[PDB]
Amino acid sequence: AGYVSQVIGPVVDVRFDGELPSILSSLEVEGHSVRLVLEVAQHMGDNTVRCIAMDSTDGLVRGQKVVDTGSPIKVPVGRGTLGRIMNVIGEPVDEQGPIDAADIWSIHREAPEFTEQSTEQEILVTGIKVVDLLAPYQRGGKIGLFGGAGVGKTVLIMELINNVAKAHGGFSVFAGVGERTREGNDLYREMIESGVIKLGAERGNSKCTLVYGQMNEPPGARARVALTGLTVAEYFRDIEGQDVLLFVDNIFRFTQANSEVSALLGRIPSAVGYQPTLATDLGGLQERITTTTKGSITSVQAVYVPADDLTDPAPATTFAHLDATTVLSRSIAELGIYPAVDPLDSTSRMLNPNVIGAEHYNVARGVQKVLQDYKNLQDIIAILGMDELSEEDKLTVARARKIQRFLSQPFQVAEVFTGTPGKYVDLADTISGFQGVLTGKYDDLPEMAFYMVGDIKEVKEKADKMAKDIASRKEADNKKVSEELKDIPSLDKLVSEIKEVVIEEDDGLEEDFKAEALSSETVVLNEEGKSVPLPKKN
Amino acid sequence: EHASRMSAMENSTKSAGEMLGKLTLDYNRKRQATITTELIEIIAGASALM
Amino acid sequence: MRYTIMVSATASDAAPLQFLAPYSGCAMAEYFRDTGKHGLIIYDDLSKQSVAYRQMSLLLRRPPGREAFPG
Amino acid sequence: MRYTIMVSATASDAAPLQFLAPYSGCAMAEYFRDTGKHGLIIYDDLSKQSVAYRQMSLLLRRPPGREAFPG
Repeated sequence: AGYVSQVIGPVVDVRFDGELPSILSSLEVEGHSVRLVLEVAQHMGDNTVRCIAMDSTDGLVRGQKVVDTGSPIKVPVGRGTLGRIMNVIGEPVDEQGPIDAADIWSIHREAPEFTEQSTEQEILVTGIKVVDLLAPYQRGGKIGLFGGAGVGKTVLIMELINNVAKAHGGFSVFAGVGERTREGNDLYREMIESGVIKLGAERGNSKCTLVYGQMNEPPGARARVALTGLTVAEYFRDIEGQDVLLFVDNIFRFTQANSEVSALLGRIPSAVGYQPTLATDLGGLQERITTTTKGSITSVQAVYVPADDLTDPAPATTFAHLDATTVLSRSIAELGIYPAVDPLDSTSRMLNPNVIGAEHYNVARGVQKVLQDYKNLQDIIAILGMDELSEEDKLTVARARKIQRFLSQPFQVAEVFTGTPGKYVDLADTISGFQGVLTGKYDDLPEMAFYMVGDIKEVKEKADKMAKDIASRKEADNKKVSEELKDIPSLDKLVSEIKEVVIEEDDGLEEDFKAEALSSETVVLNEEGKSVPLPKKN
Repeated sequence: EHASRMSAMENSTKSAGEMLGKLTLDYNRKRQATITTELIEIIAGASALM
Repeated sequence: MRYTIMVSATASDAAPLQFLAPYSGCAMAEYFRDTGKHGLIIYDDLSKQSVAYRQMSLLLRRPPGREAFPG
Repeated sequence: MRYTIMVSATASDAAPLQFLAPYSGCAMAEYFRDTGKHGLIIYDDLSKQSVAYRQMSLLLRRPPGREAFPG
């Protein structure tokens, strides 16, 4: 009912002789290589709408028919999306059939209004000790994850998915906003490997819906894929009544994508370079993540800080919405502590005694003060000597050295390659455990007693095994037989056991090759449209 | 003397870290203002043609 | 809340509503100023009303000044 | 050169050719990717391809963003 009038990059003008589609409505370009969905951005006047494409616009002709769907982009939602991968417009890209839709929901939505909000401000127990104690998660809050590579971020993602599905019975959505396809495939196969995504007939027992808008997609597709993950999460909140987890992977890439679609629609950029609507384009996403009266959505958003500058407007606008940070550190991970949460740079708004109580608040502030007190004398130990200062200073060294161990915890999705069984730790057990180490009831137990264990009745069994291990050492000796002729042969024997592989100097490359003949003449279309040589006169 | 110098260059790195942090914050302000002012120049140049 | 009016244009709301909400609350508190009573008004994050007004101005294509603000 | 293709859009070439040289070289190397073999593509000075694309887009009067670049 409408036809393409302008194609300028990813930005398509469509003309409607009848009535116009609404802003944010979805339009299908009828007749194309792939499914080309446009989203109406503005009404330009003269019966033209201005749209932003969700796929490539190369191959688009002015006058191509465009069908208005009468609604915004509509995605399949429900339990049938679990363990599937969707793109922004709802198509399955995991190549495992269609998506069993419970409903087909519009991705564009107003935030849950004032009467629906929760005034309670309670804590989301996650089963991770360092996360539950020092930087708790608000049920319905937004949590910034300052991880990276090699700090065990993906294991923490899959464990929040696992522990929230195990404890509270809620499902998870992962919105891969603008992620590389190698990283997205790595996370997919690592979720299949860890059992939070199951393929085939066991597909219903998956805990996670992946919504992937990749980095090679146009800016309109990366700018809207977080809303698709939000819609999948809002179905579980509003219909299933669950405590959902949403993972917006790199909220900065959401910001950068919306900045690109604001630049492409010809809007004047605001401060440093961002979209003029940066606070509202971010708040439109973040205000739909809340606690309703039905359930909640808790959002764990990875935050990239642009030039290591926290006063840049994209992290300064994001940090207004965040309720907790969990900074994952490389220096924590190079002490073998997993999860690699920095126990001192992670913050939470939920850490005050009016929401968690004075018991939990004072235990957390004591633990944080003890680790801080150890932290600002390590330039006094390494300079002047280990046993140089007082015994009370070395008492805080030993207590913080064993609390710094005690924050580590074995993870249930990590047991398929580490062997050590993962241990969910409850909140009251975490409080009662760290209070005991803080007063000094465990000053006699070793420092390796507090390592990769669930709660306080496991550090005792760890030390019990370590002191049964004293009596298991006199069972044998240590020796290495046959100093020069156990299995170490002559080097000619070692080169005469390696097998020669086949190398050929015909490299081939003509295996299933067409070998068309390319014309050197330039071939154009005449006015009838047939392939004709160039008319040889200017 | 050596221990007094060890305590004197302890405060010097403290001072050269707090001065560095102030200077890094002010550099971040100048970086943001540079990008904004060059962008406003480019937009004003383009809008005077279209 | 027996004595408080609570005007809210939250982060999801349109930037015209966030630009206008301190003026709405000021008109509501000027009722108490104008009839002899005393009012207290708290504009929480007037730095966000300025950002909403900057959004409105750059979407109206008004020339940005310092930091991008309309002047 | 028994294994190397060279795709060379030099400085005297037009800006659309410098824009399209990495895409054309990637299309030549995707032959080896797609038919089982292994490729190594080297886009030397993707900075200059970026400058060429900025040239074409400012001359097509697309709206400029940061430093002059398109969206």
